[PDB]
Amino acid sequence: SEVRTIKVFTTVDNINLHTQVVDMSMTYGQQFGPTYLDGADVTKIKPHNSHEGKTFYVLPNDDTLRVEAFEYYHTTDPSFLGRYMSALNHTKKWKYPQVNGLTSIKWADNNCYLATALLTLQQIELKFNPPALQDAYYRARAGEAANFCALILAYCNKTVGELGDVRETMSYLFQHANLDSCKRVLNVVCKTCGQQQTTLKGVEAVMYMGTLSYEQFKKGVQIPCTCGKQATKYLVQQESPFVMMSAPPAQYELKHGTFTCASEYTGNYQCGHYKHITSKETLYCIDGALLTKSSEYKGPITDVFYKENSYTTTIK
Ligand SMILES: CC(=O)NCc1ccc(-c2cccc([C@@H](C)NC(=O)c3cc(NC4CNC4)ccc3C)c2)s1
Ligand SMILES: [Zn+2]
Repeated sequence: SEVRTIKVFTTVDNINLHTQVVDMSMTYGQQFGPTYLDGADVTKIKPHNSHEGKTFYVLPNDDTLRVEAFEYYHTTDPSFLGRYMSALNHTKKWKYPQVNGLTSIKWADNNCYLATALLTLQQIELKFNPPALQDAYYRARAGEAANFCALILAYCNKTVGELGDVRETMSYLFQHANLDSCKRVLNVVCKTCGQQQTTLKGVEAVMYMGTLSYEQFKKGVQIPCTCGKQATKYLVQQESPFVMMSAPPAQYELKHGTFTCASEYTGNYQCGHYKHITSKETLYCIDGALLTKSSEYKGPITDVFYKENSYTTTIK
């Protein structure tokens, strides 16, 4: 029969909108290629009357859109938008309650580790490079974290419903944050082999696997030396706003005011449950929407975060 149209906007970044005219007889797919509205796939759907003036997301099919996409997300992975939108379709349905003055996530689709990562980021000093993470993270801090979670999932190449590692998640995010000015100096000491000194910049300057205790890392930790005689690695100098100390879950006692926040993991490798412990006027345990408060804490801790500016050892 007749040809009806509506006006809509197409975007890759929801910053630069592009006025398009669509035909209400043809599917979005046929006219634009893959097309999303609020993360919902509409490729196979014909325009509705209500669609007038709404913003749709499309894949970058021309060079103008490729520049706009790369500038915003800092990636040229063709699958990225599809994944960002697939995630978003789920993450818009999650509830983000304000818990202890911080945005959490009400438990759903094994998001316990995203919730824990989100509560953590709010407590440490981080500047993201991708304008996509800068923007979503600002809105997350406000209670509006639907997009930030969908982006974490997209960057970390994760499915909705699949349980993630908080330390793997955080590493990925730190790869997309400005940490150029972060600097760590380690000394490794043997009885024979002598004192070797290394310097670590960026992600490797703020992350350590093998001890939870920041104080222990400064005193010294035992490591298997190449020679075969256990050597002592100790921290000589740290320049970072924070440090992340990680180790495989173990009964650990956390004391008020000796740490910033910690990741509790109960259960078995890849199928457990995450809780967030934070240190304020007392110890808070944030379990999605659920909050409890205690003087003391012992439990299976796997990540502890500490605030820092400049530490310099007095050793030697
Ligand atoms: C029987 C008993 O006493 N304890 C059981 C355990 C043995 C080992 C454990 C362990 C070891 C390391 C880390 C942990 C915790 C902190 N991490 C995860 O489980 C983990 C890992 C992955 N994906 C792998 C690819 N990137 C790592 C995905 C999701 C999760 C929750 C856990 S827990
Ligand atoms: Zn040695």
